[PDB]
Amino acid sequence: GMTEYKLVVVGAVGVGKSALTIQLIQNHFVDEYDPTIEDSYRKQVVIDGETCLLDILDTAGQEEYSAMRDQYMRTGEGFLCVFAINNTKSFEDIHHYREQIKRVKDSEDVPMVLVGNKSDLPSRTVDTKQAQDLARSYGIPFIETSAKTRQGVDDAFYTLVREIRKHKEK
Ligand SMILES: Nc1nc2c(ncn2[C@@H]2O[C@H](COP(=O)(O)OP(=O)(O)O)[C@@H](O)[C@H]2O)c(=O)[nH]1
Ligand SMILES: Nc1cccc(NS(=O)(=O)c2ccc(F)cc2)n1
Ligand SMILES: [Mg+2]
Repeated sequence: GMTEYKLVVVGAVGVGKSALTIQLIQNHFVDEYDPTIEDSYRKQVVIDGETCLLDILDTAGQEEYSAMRDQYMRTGEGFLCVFAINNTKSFEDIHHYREQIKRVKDSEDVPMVLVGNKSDLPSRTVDTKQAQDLARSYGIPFIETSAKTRQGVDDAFYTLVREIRKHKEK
């Protein structure tokens, strides 16, 4: 079979995880998607000449059993850590997602990309510089996205695939 990359999109409720995933897979912006629904989505794509399968888990936070959360973190190969540029709390939450994923995977080398979503909104409480400072500290890429206009969306997911490839070649 072609290579499949298991990606997981994490972050506070309301940041745009669903809107980002649906833009990537279906190429439309979704206004309202129930905040409590967690699903995975597949799309065949071509990234730097490689035909491959993205299998994206759009998370929604607490699970019926914590074992479920630990199971998708161990299965996931790379994680998009999303905050919204107008929600400082969602940015502060990134610390806990970075920690938790490394802790479950018991790894210091987990492919991740920091994503600051809703870049189309003039309303902003998290400046680019602050998010760059966090990404520099983690040694991972940082991309600002808009699920609404699609700006940065392919970049965020494809950069994550590229981080996964760097990890695999070691
Ligand atoms: N303006 C704008 N609104 C967005 C963006 N992404 C998501 N939203 C809206 O923010 C709200 C939460 O988005 P959703 O995808 O459900 O967030 P989730 O809880 O992380 O899955 C919804 O009303 C979306 O329409 C974006 O990039 N720009
Ligand atoms: N695309 C991905 C990424 C990580 C996990 C999965 N699927 S999975 O390991 O069966 C899974 C495990 C626990 C869940 F709550 C949801 C999905 N898919
Ligand atoms: Mg959602």
